Amino acid sequence: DHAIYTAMGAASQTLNQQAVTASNLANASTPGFRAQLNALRAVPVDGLSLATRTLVTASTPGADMTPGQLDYTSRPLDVALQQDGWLVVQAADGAEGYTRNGNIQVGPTGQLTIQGHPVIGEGGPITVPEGSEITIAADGTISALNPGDPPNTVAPVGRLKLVKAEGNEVQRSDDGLFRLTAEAQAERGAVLAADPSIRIMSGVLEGSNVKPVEAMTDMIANARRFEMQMKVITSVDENEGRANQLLSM
Amino acid sequence: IESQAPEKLVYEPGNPLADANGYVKMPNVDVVGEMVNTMSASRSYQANIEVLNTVKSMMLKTLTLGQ
Amino acid sequence: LLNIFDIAGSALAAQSKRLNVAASNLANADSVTGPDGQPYRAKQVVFQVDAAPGQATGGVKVASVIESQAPEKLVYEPGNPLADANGYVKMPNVDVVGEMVNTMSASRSYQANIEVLNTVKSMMLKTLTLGQ
Amino acid sequence: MISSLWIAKTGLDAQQTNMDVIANNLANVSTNGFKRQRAVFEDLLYQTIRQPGAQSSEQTTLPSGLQIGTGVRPVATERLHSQGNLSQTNNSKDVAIKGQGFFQVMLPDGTSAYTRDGSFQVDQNGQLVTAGGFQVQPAITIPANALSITIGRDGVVSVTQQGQAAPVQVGQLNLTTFMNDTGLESIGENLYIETQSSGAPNESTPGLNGAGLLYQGYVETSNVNVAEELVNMIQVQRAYEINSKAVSTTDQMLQKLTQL
Amino acid sequence: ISSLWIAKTGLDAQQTNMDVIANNLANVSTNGFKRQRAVFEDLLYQTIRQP
Amino acid sequence: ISSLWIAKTGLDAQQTNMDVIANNLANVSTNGFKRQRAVFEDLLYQTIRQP
Repeated sequence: DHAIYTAMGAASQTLNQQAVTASNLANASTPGFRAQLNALRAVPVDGLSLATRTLVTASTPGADMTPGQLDYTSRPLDVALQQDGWLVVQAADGAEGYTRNGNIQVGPTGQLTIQGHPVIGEGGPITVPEGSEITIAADGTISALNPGDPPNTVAPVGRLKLVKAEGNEVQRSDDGLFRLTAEAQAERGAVLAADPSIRIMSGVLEGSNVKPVEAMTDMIANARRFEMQMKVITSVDENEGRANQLLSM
Repeated sequence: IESQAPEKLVYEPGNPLADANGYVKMPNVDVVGEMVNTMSASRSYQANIEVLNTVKSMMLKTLTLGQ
Repeated sequence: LLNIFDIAGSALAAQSKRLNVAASNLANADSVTGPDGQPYRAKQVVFQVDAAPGQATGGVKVASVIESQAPEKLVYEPGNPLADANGYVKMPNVDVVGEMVNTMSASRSYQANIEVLNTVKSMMLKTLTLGQ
Repeated sequence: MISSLWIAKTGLDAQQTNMDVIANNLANVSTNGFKRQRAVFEDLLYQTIRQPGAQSSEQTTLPSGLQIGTGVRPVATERLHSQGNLSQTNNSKDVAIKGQGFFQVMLPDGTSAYTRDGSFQVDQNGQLVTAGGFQVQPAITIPANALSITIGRDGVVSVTQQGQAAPVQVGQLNLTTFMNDTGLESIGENLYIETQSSGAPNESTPGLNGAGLLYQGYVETSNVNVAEELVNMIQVQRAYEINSKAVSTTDQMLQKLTQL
Repeated sequence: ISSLWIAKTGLDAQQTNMDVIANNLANVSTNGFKRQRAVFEDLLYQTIRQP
Repeated sequence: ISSLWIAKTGLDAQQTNMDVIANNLANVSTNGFKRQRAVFEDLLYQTIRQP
C-alpha cells in the first residue's frame, strides 16, 4: 500500500525534471546561458527489515560548462571568453558573481555594466570617460578614444578582470550569476586572482549551450516514466480497493 | 498547519499582485501529491467504515448469547 | 450542498468561467471594434479562495471578471475610421499563445477536479451503508 | 497550474517577441537612418528547493542539490548604432552624417526630439523641415529666390542669389551628441527622444567636440544585415517548435495524471 | 499576430517602392518629367515596462 | 543551434569580403587610392576532454 508513495514520488519528481528542462530549454538564445543539467537520485529507506523501497528524488548536480557557440556581431565591446573563463560582476547584494555574458554596456556616466549590477575589474566597478568609444583587447585591457581627439590618444583606461573556474568549483546563486561552491573556498580564496592567461574574443558574443538533442530525449523519457508511474499507482489502488473486502462480514 | 514548499513564482509584470521584479506569488501545490493524498484518504476512510460495520455485527451477535 | 461537493463544484464553475474568458479572448483576437466603437479590451479572471469566514480555506470564488491592462497594440490604417490623429486603429491586445496555454491549463484543472469528485462519491456511497 | 506549462509559455512568448523584433527590423530596410534592433533576453530568479550538501570527497559523489528556475523575460531591445552606408539622391536639400551625432528637431508639442535622417524639405515659408514638417533647430529660413543651396561639411548652410558672386551665409545646421547613444527612446517617425539613460544632449557644431561631419546630397541607409535576420528567423522558428514540444509533453503528462 | 502585421507593412512598403520605381521608368522620354523618390518612416514603438 | 551560428559567421565573413571587393572595384579611377585586402581569422576553439 505504501508503494503508491514511492510511485508518487517518482511521478512528482519527474515533473520537476520536466520543469528544469523547460527552464533549461526556454533559455535558448539567452546570452551566455549555462544549461542546468539534472539527475535523479535513488534514495534508500534503510529500515528495520526487508529494505525494499527507494525514492526517486530529483536534483540538479550543477551547470553545463560547455562553451556555447559564438555569434559574430562586430560590436566593439561585445566580449566572448575562452573556455572555462568568467567575467566578474558586482552582484545585486554585492559580491563577485561570474558570468559568460559579454554583452557589455555603458551608461551615460561611464559605468561598464553587463546587464546592470556592473562589471568588476582591477579595482571596483570599471569607469570610463563619458565619450567612451571603448575598445576591448585580447587580454582584457580596455582603451578609450574620445571621438574628437587624434587617434594616437587611445591610452588604456582600464583592465577587465577575468577568472578561471569551471564545473565542480562553481555553482549558480539564484540569479544568473555563479559563485564558488564553498568547497572551493578552503582553496583558491574568496576572491580569485585575475589569471593572466584567459583570453578575450572581441566583437563576438556567446549563446546558450542548450543542447536540443539531449533535451528532446530528456522530455521523451520524462513522459514515458511519468505514465509508467501512473500505471503502478492504478494497479496499487485497485489492489487495495479489491482487498478491502477482507475485513467486512 | 501550512506547508513549507518554496511558494513557486511566475512572472507577469502586466498583472497587479506582482511586486517589484513582477512575480505573481502563485500558491505552492504539488498536484500529483494531492491526487495521491485524496486517493489514499478515500481508501483509508473506506477501511474504517468497514471496521465500524464489522464491529456492529460482532456486537449484535454478542446479544444472541445464550438464546 | 455537502462540503466537498461545494468545494469541487466551485472549482468546476470557476474553471468553466476561466475557459469561457479564454475562448472569448481567443475568438475576438483581431477584432477591430466593439458595438459602441472601442477596442475589444482583453479579459482576465482572478481567483480568490472562497470561505472567508471560518477555517479561512476551501473553494474558489472568481467574482469580478476584469480587464487586462496591456497597452492595446496598434496598427496604422488612416483610411479606416476609428483611427485618431496619426491614424492608428486600436486592435485588441490578446496574447494568443497565452490563451492556448491557458486553455490547456484550465482543461487539466477541470479534469482533475472531476476525478477527485468521482473518488469521493464512491467513498460517500460506502459511508451511507453504515450498519444497515 | 504547474510550473512546466508556464515556463514553456514564457519561452514561446520570448520567441514571439524576438520574431516581432526581426520582422520590424526587416520591414525597415530602405528606411533612411534606421538602426537595427537586437533583442536581449535573460533568465528569471531560480526557485531553490533543496540546498546542496557538503562534498565529503571521501568518494566521488554527485553534488546534487536542486533549483528549478523559470522564465526567459525580454530584458532589452538594444539599438546598434553603427554607421550605415550612403546613397546618392542628387537632392540638394538632403544630408547624411559622418560619425556620431543627431539632428535636433522641434516637435509640435514643444519638446525636442532627435533624428539621424536627412531627407529634408522646405515648407511654404522657407524653414527646414523633415518629411513630416518637423522644424529643424535652430530654425533655418531660406530666401524666396535661391538659385542653389549648399550645406557644407560643418553645416554652414548658404544660398546663392541671382547676381551676387557670393553665397550669403544663411544659417548654421548644428549637431547634437549624446553620452550613451543606445539609450535613446525611439518614438517612431525616425525620431528619438532623450531619456535618463542617455544623459543630457550636448549641442555643438559638426566636426567639433566629437560630432560628425555633413555630406550634402547623400542620405544614410539602414544598417540591417539581412543575413543575420534570416539566420535569426531560422533560429526563432526552431526554438519555437522546441518549446511547443515542451508544452505538448507537459500537457500529455497532465492528461495521464488526471485520468487517475 | 503582430509579426504578420509587421511583415505585411513591410511588403506594402516594398510594393509602393516598386510602384514608384516603375512610374519613374515608364515616364522616361516624357518632357520635363521630374523623377520621384519614396521616403519611408517607421511607426510607433510599443513600450513594455520593466519592473 | 551550433552549426547555424558557425555558418552565419562564415556568411558574415564572405559578406565583408564582398564589401571590400566592392569598395576596391568602385574606387578604380580614383587617384592614389590604395586597394584593400581583408585578412580573416578563426574564432576561439573549445576543447572537449578525453577521459
